[PDB]
Amino acid sequence: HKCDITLQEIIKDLNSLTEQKTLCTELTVTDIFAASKNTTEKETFCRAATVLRQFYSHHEKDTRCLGATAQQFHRHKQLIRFLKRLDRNLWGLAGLNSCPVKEANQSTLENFLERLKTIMREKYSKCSS
Repeated sequence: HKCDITLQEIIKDLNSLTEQKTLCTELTVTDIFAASKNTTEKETFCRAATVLRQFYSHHEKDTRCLGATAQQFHRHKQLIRFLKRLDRNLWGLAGLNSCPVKEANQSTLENFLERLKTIMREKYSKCSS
C-alpha cells in the first residue's frame, strides 16, 4: 500500500495544480507543514486531505475564483476537479478521517501544493531504486 501507484496519481495532479497562479491559488489553507511535524505517513495524508477538502468546498463558487473569461472559468473548473481528485487519492492513502489540524499559519494554496508535491516526490523516491 505504501509505495502504491496512487503516489503517481497524486504527483500528476499536483503537477497540473501548480501550473496555476490565480487569485484563487493565492487564497489560503491551514499550513499543515508549519508543524514541528509529529506525525505518521497516514496522519500527514489525512491532514492534507482535510485542508484541501475545506478549500474546494469553500471556493468552488467563490466570486474571486469563478472567473470573468471563458479561459478563467475553465481554469477554475480544472482547479476544483484536480483538487477533488487529489483529495480522493489522499483520503484513500490516509485510511484516516480523525486527524485534528491545529496550525495557525496560513499558507497560500500554491505554496501548500508545492510543499505537498515535494513530500510526495520524496516518498516516491524512497520507494524506488
